[PDB]
Amino acid sequence: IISTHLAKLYDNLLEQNLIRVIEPFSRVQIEHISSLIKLSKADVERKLSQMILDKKFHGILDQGEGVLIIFDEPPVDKTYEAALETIQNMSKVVDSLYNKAKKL
Amino acid sequence: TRPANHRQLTFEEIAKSAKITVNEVELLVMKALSVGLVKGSIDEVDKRVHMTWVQPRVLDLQQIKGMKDRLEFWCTDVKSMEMLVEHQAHDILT
Amino acid sequence: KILFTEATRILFFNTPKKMTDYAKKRGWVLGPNNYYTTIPSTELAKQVIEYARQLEMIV
Amino acid sequence: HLNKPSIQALIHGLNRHYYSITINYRKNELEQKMLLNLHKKSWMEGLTLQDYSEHCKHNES
Amino acid sequence: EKLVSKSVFPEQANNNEWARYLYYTGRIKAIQLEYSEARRTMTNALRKAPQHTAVGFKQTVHKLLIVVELLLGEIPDRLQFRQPSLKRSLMPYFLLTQAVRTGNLAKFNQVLDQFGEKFQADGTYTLIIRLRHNVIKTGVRMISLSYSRISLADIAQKLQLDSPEDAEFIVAKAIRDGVIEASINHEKGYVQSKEMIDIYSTREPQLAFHQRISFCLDIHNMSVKAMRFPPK
Amino acid sequence: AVQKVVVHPLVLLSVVDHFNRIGKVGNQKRVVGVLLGSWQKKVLDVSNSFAVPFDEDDKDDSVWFLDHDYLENMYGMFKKVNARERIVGWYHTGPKLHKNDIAINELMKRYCPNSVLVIIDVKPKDLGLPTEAYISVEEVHDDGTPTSKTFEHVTSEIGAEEAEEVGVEHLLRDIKDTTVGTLSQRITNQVHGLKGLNSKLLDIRSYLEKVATGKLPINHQIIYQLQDVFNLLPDVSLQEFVKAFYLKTNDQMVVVYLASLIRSVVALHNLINNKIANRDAEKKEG
Amino acid sequence: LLKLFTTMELMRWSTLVEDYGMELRKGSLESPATDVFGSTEEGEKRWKDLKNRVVEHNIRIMAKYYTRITMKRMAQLLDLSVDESEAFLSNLVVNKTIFAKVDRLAGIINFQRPKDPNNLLNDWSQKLNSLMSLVNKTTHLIAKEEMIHNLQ
Repeated sequence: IISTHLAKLYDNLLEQNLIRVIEPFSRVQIEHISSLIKLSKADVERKLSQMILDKKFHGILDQGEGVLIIFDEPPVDKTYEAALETIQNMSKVVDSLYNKAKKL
Repeated sequence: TRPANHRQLTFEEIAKSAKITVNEVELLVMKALSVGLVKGSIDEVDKRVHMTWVQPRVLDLQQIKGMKDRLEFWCTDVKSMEMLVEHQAHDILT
Repeated sequence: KILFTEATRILFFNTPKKMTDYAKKRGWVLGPNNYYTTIPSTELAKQVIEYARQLEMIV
Repeated sequence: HLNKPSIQALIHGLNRHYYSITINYRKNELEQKMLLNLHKKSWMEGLTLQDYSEHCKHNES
Repeated sequence: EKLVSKSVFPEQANNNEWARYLYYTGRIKAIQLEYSEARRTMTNALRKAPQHTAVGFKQTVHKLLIVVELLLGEIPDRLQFRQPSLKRSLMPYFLLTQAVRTGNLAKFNQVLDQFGEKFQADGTYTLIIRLRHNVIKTGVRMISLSYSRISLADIAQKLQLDSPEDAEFIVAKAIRDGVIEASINHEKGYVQSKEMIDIYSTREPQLAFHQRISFCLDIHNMSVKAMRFPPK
Repeated sequence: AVQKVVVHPLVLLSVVDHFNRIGKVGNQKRVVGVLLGSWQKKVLDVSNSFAVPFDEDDKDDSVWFLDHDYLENMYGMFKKVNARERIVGWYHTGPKLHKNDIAINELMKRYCPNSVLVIIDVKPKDLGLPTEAYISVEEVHDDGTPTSKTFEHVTSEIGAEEAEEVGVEHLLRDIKDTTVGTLSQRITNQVHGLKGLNSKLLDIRSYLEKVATGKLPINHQIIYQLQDVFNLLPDVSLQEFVKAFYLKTNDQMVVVYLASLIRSVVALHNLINNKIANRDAEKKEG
Repeated sequence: LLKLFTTMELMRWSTLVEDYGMELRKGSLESPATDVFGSTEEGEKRWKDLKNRVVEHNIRIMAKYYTRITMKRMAQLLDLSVDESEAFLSNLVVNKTIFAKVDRLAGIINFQRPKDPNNLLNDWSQKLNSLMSLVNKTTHLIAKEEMIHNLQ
């Protein structure tokens, strides 16, 4: 209960450091960020992959060239979220019309 | 000398034309932008400068004729396409 | 960009001169080292005006 | 007799002491065209796009 | 085929008649090597066929659609092989399809030997032979669907083609059609596939959605035209 | 000084009536009057005007009469009726400025220091010329040129207050108006905008013709602004703006597809109800 | 020196030091030297602080006037080492002052969030309805020239 809490604090500090760094960079070697953060390349790569997977930091990780890329996802999407749903909504409407078609 | 067809000019053109070394073209464009003459930007990685400048000059009556021809092209495009839109929308213009 | 010798091998043109003559027979040419957009705004403007028509002009 | 008298006028003496006279407005073409300029938009707003962010927000809503 | 090209099918035709015409012209273009349009027409026929009845018609159309899709290199969905009213009838076509997915020549030959009577009974024997020789094309389509870049020797090893040059010829022939979008590099051995650009911001969605306009506005126009108010 | 002149649709009617009234027999083709209105150090609006007995001679275009005492007397009457309006400037039709405009403006400068001329064109009302406002300025001609007077153009608008918009609306209400802009009127507006742009371009090209052949002297600020306009033209190449396709396709979906589907489905449902109601009536006919 | 820091344009560190070392570091006969730029420990600290300030003014001026600058080019332009220049730029942006997003080969000094389609299209639309400076242009065209039109 002190090892667990301190491990969680260490992970939180590592995440806070990693987001307070790489913020300048848009495409940075994992070797450089490992050197800057004073951690092993594999360890920091695993932490970065986990952080991306949890969606706690936007970006992608190109292991093919040992780089980390940063970007953002456009929020313009929202209209489709309405659009798509409306389509399925009127799908129901069409179904109901089919019943009326069975009346005729 | 480049009528926006190729606004990107490489540092080689400025170096040769202005008879300056390619290291000082940065400072030259730097000064030009600072004093308000031009409002472009510099892409040093590809060695180009985007140019949107607002300093005009006297226009050399042959140059006035050339600009009048350009305006003729513009106005004929606008007229042709007004005709197109009118012909297409004739049903709804009424 | 396929090289001339491979074409000669696999085009079954056993005589290289025959292969070259067939290359001249087609627009597909030898090349130097033997190695053989815009926004239209016009038609789709017409499409949009067509939609406008189909909305108007009654049934 | 195309138009009917009002009650308010009728109690205040209409058709007893004074009669209403039909009123017609003499508007020639020139005056009407001149008045048309009050809201004649422009040759410009026919060509100005809506604020594209505002357009997207309106579409969303 | 000659009759079809010179005769225009009425658009106001009945649903059943449209489905029958679609099936017939699909069989035409299928036995006439126009596989892609044949498959499209057969799917369109299945859409307009009656849902409750027409068991035999749907069985025949499904058999032909299976054969055409297999010839195209695609794999028919397993769902159709599961409906009761269609299952046993398509059972011979099922054992066939598996072989095409595996490329097992012996399985293909055994299926043909044990089901040629049924195949001829519905007149799919010749197309099935063409499929027996297009199994390799199906395999190449799968390989290029999975891999982005791949050496030709890998193609030969995976497809049991017994030759790198033979694999090169086969992939070149397949990419000549619309089967595969790639770009062979004989200098090294790549079968590099075409870069997948963003379909958005490419005027393609505008074209598709314009077609969908044309359709929906057309539907609204016919609907508002067919109101047919009565006299009394 | 003034960055806008607002002309109410009553000085317009006053000018038109004055012009017709004179031109019954008054073939000078150009009449002069005085326009009053509320003054501002900001946008200036004009609300009333009157017509002074004016005469002009085509000889040398420098001999003319504007009855200044008549001006004073009408202004006295209007002040008695409505002291809120003060003399703002003078108007005259005949869209071609004569030579007296500045000179006459000088006479108006004594009754109003910032006297603005307002040409109110009567007959030509094709596209966009209800009125044009000018103000005299004190500069010779430019940095390095001889002396002149050089009226300056000021943006002019047409606007009405309440109880005057109602009169305009009532005189209107022909097949015109329809303030709600339906699709047909919007496309008509696009066509009108193209027409106006083409007309302006043709005016500029005519000026450039008259300059290139030497008929007109070179105006340096004119050429400077022409260069500015030509540089200001955007580029539809440069495949970063071509990604505008994106938003166009975006526009498409919300419009087109969704809307069409909904409209088409609603129409189809309306057809079902009719095809039912008709057979209901037919079966009842039983 | 002060005016040079007031205006825009670069600030070459080598030229600045070669032109002001004898004045800021040493003593002039007419004007006594500063006690703040001497050989004292705080003198050297303030000298390095200015070296940062000339570098930071440089960086800000590029962000206002550059789009993409090669790392080596930028490094020599501010006369720092590549690693130290990258570290300084990272410090600058991290403080949320000079917007920038450094790539290893691009070290961009701005190019704000590559104008999203909405922003870019709004920019283009504004440029278009700013071309209605034409209408003023033409109306003044007839106005200022009408008094020449009747004088031909």
